Amino acid sequence: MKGILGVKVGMTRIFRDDRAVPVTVILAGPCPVVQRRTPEKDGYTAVQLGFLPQNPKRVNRPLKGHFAKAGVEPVRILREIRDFNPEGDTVTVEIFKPGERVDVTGTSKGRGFAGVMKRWNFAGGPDSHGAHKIHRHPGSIGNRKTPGRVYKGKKMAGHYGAERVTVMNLEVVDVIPEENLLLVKGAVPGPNGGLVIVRETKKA
Amino acid sequence: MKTYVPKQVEPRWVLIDAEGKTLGRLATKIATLLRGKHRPDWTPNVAMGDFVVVVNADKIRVTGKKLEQKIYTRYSGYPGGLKKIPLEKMLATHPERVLEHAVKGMLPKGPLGRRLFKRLKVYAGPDHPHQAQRPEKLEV
Amino acid sequence: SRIGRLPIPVPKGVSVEVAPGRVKVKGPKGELEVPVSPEMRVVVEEGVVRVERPSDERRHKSLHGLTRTLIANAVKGVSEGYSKELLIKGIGYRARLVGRALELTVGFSHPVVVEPPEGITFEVPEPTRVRVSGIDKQKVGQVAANIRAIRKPSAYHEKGIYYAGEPVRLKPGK
Amino acid sequence: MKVRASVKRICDKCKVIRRHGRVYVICENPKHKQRQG
RNA sequence: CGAUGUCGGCUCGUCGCAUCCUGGGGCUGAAGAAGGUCCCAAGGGUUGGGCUGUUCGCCCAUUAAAGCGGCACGCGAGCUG
RNA sequence: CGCUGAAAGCAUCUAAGCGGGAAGCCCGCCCCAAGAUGAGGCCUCCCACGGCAGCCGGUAAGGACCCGGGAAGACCA
Ligand SMILES: [Mg+2]
Ligand SMILES: [Mg+2]
Ligand SMILES: [Mg+2]
Ligand SMILES: [Mg+2]
Ligand SMILES: [Mg+2]
Ligand SMILES: [Mg+2]
Ligand SMILES: [Mg+2]
Ligand SMILES: [Mg+2]
Ligand SMILES: [Mg+2]
Ligand SMILES: [Mg+2]
Ligand SMILES: [Mg+2]
Ligand SMILES: [Mg+2]
Ligand SMILES: [Mg+2]
Ligand SMILES: [Mg+2]
Ligand SMILES: [Mg+2]
Ligand SMILES: [Mg+2]
Ligand SMILES: [Mg+2]
Ligand SMILES: [Mg+2]
Ligand SMILES: [Mg+2]
Ligand SMILES: [Mg+2]
Ligand SMILES: [Mg+2]
Ligand SMILES: [Mg+2]
Ligand SMILES: [Mg+2]
Ligand SMILES: [Mg+2]
Ligand SMILES: [Mg+2]
Ligand SMILES: [Mg+2]
Ligand SMILES: [Mg+2]
Ligand SMILES: [Mg+2]
Ligand SMILES: [Mg+2]
Ligand SMILES: [Mg+2]
Ligand SMILES: [Mg+2]
Ligand SMILES: [Mg+2]
Ligand SMILES: [Mg+2]
Ligand SMILES: [Mg+2]
Ligand SMILES: [Mg+2]
Ligand SMILES: [Mg+2]
Ligand SMILES: [Mg+2]
Ligand SMILES: [Mg+2]
Ligand SMILES: [Mg+2]
Ligand SMILES: [Mg+2]
Ligand SMILES: [Mg+2]
Ligand SMILES: [Mg+2]
Ligand SMILES: [Mg+2]
Ligand SMILES: [Mg+2]
Ligand SMILES: [Mg+2]
Ligand SMILES: [Mg+2]
Ligand SMILES: [Mg+2]
Ligand SMILES: [Mg+2]
Ligand SMILES: [Mg+2]
Ligand SMILES: [Mg+2]
Ligand SMILES: [Mg+2]
Ligand SMILES: [Mg+2]
Ligand SMILES: [Mg+2]
Ligand SMILES: [Mg+2]
Ligand SMILES: [Mg+2]
Ligand SMILES: [Mg+2]
Ligand SMILES: [Mg+2]
Ligand SMILES: [Mg+2]
Ligand SMILES: [Mg+2]
Ligand SMILES: [Mg+2]
Ligand SMILES: [Mg+2]
Ligand SMILES: [Mg+2]
Ligand SMILES: [Mg+2]
Ligand SMILES: [Mg+2]
Ligand SMILES: [Mg+2]
Ligand SMILES: [Mg+2]
Ligand SMILES: [Mg+2]
Ligand SMILES: [Mg+2]
Ligand SMILES: [Mg+2]
Ligand SMILES: [Mg+2]
Ligand SMILES: [Mg+2]
Ligand SMILES: [Mg+2]
Ligand SMILES: [Mg+2]
Ligand SMILES: [Mg+2]
Ligand SMILES: [Mg+2]
Ligand SMILES: [Mg+2]
Ligand SMILES: [Mg+2]
Ligand SMILES: [Mg+2]
Ligand SMILES: [Mg+2]
Ligand SMILES: [Mg+2]
Ligand SMILES: [Mg+2]
Ligand SMILES: [Mg+2]
Ligand SMILES: [Zn+2]
Repeated sequence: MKGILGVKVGMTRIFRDDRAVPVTVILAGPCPVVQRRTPEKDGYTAVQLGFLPQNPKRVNRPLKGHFAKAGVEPVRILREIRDFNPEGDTVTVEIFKPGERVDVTGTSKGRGFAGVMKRWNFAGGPDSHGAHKIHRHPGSIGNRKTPGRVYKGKKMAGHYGAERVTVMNLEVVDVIPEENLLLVKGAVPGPNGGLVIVRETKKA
Repeated sequence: MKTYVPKQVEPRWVLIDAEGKTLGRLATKIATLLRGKHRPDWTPNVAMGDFVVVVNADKIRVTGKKLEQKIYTRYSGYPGGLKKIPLEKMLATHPERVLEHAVKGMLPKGPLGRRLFKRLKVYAGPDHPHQAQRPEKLEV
Repeated sequence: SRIGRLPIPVPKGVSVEVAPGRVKVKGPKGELEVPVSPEMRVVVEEGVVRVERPSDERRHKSLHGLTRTLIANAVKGVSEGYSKELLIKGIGYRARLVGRALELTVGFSHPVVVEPPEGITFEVPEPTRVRVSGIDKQKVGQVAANIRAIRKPSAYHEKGIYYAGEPVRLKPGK
Repeated sequence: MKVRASVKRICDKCKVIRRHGRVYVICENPKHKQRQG
């Protein structure tokens, strides 16, 4: 179950067999493995990956001891890939070949406090015909004396986005190892500059 | 003369093998031990029963067709959140919970009753990690 | 009137060892273990196995017949063995042996490959006859059932997979 | 399969069987097949 | 009765199953294709429009289908009126 | 819907046992999640500090405050 850490760099399209194919570019490698999780030790199998070099002056002592034990340079981010155990001490975009399908996880864009129409595609109200200050309101949220309460999970206004989202089965269109670049067809969660995780897809 | 009230006593750790025993009839006895109602100085408002260790909880037994007809149930608070789990499935997934549930239902409700339940340690399989307390083996 | 009382003739050389809750039968063709009610008693005599019941209660009466028959099928299984024949009927419909496997051409867009489980052997003498053979009576019958099920006898035509000796009962079309 | 509260022999080939807690009627004539319910 | 705002729509659902569709079956006066009838099944789905305050219903064009009921004939400290 | 099969010499999917079998059930996918007080685990960092399972005090590893900001955001985080 291979995976790698990355930054979302931006979108373009390329031309492939006289087709415009939309791509998201991802700067993925290179990731040093700074800890391995084993069944005997941790109860499961995974690899802790590091990513983006950090100014040592910004790294406190407990984190520093963690890196040093790995014989590893200080890094900005630590993230695990589940059920992955690379043979090397370093994971690069080379683990992916064009044509492979990948799942991409990122932090979606934050919309802050979102209304019922933006968050849940509610229909809101009429904009004329007498409608009174409810153009974007949810309408009814319940019944009457039975049950005399509101369901857990009721769709209502509130914060929306800046949350973990995984998009599945994205086609790897190209990989450019000398630049640690991954091209994935289509759309990936979050802003340019966002941290993402790229994994081999779980769909068959 | 006032009725005797005990100063705190070193609780007694007890070990029980559940293998082949009837689920409910074993539970009633574990509850009694938990409450400490076997002790002549029993006092209802303090935790003074035994600590009960149970092993081979997975090998608990049950009569009739209960393996497939006894349903454990859980409500999540959400619409349609009623979960139905048959005995067979519970035994095949979290076996120790079968006895735990049986006993919990036989303890008083309330703060003391909840505290008593924590003094029950149920293990599937023949082993427990409590050698340190040197549990005294109990035939029941 | 009583199957359970009927003595089981044991041909030499097949051996019947009784055990708690089970009896093991060995013969020239293989061995079989028969699961047997602890309430029943299984008795080994000279060239004969017998089964006795503890009482005339309805359950014991029921287990008795069952047990003698079960043991008897085991005895027959390791000596004679068991077979079931299938007749394929219909113009395009044929079978052939592919390694150990049975390959049915019975009018689907594809052929059907049936895999022998352990203790089961397929034979295809004619293209329209299949034989399933093995020491285990219920297994032989099960697999033969499976193969027939692939394409059951039509209600309107003499077409499909038949048990040998199965009557062709048809209904009028139009 | 006929499903009804009164299941009965329809012809002299009909056999009333009890199977898994239910009364069935089985017969060589498929029409006569009954399950109580 | 020192007040429990009553039709219909909109919004938002959620539940029942005596199931409209999709999935699985038996019987058929089941050749096939298409149906009929009963059984299992509530996971999801169940269109847009003309008329009329309408609910309902009729009609137009489609559809896999254009299900029926409960929730104070669900929902006016949510809107309409 | 079957296999094997008595009671009930036949028969029976069943009484012992075994197959097959739904968009439905359990899992599998995605998201939250140890206040899971049953408060879990692993890696790393500090250290046995003064006076009087408690108190005062100065520290350590760390953290907060304050400031420049941010596709994070009502404030807060
Ligand atoms: Mg290219
Ligand atoms: Mg992220
Ligand atoms: Mg935002
Ligand atoms: Mg809104
Ligand atoms: Mg919108
Ligand atoms: Mg939205
Ligand atoms: Mg609208
Ligand atoms: Mg309007
Ligand atoms: Mg609008
Ligand atoms: Mg107005
Ligand atoms: Mg307005
Ligand atoms: Mg509203
Ligand atoms: Mg009201
Ligand atoms: Mg209520
Ligand atoms: Mg947020
Ligand atoms: Mg962006
Ligand atoms: Mg006792
Ligand atoms: Mg019982
Ligand atoms: Mg468990
Ligand atoms: Mg209780
Ligand atoms: Mg009480
Ligand atoms: Mg002999
Ligand atoms: Mg005798
Ligand atoms: Mg016709
Ligand atoms: Mg008659
Ligand atoms: Mg018959
Ligand atoms: Mg009134
Ligand atoms: Mg008043
Ligand atoms: Mg009043
Ligand atoms: Mg009033
Ligand atoms: Mg009032
Ligand atoms: Mg409704
Ligand atoms: Mg129904
Ligand atoms: Mg259907
Ligand atoms: Mg159908
Ligand atoms: Mg047809
Ligand atoms: Mg016709
Ligand atoms: Mg039909
Ligand atoms: Mg029917
Ligand atoms: Mg039926
Ligand atoms: Mg449904
Ligand atoms: Mg539902
Ligand atoms: Mg529905
Ligand atoms: Mg309409
Ligand atoms: Mg007009
Ligand atoms: Mg209209
Ligand atoms: Mg109308
Ligand atoms: Mg009009
Ligand atoms: Mg009308
Ligand atoms: Mg009219
Ligand atoms: Mg059409
Ligand atoms: Mg149709
Ligand atoms: Mg209603
Ligand atoms: Mg009414
Ligand atoms: Mg009315
Ligand atoms: Mg109303
Ligand atoms: Mg209404
Ligand atoms: Mg209303
Ligand atoms: Mg109003
Ligand atoms: Mg109204
Ligand atoms: Mg109201
Ligand atoms: Mg009100
Ligand atoms: Mg209100
Ligand atoms: Mg009100
Ligand atoms: Mg209006
Ligand atoms: Mg008016
Ligand atoms: Mg038959
Ligand atoms: Mg038979
Ligand atoms: Mg049985
Ligand atoms: Mg099966
Ligand atoms: Mg089965
Ligand atoms: Mg079958
Ligand atoms: Mg199965
Ligand atoms: Mg599907
Ligand atoms: Mg998480
Ligand atoms: Mg914690
Ligand atoms: Mg956590
Ligand atoms: Mg709890
Ligand atoms: Mg912890
Ligand atoms: Mg753990
Ligand atoms: Mg400092
Ligand atoms: Mg700010
Ligand atoms: Zn009949």
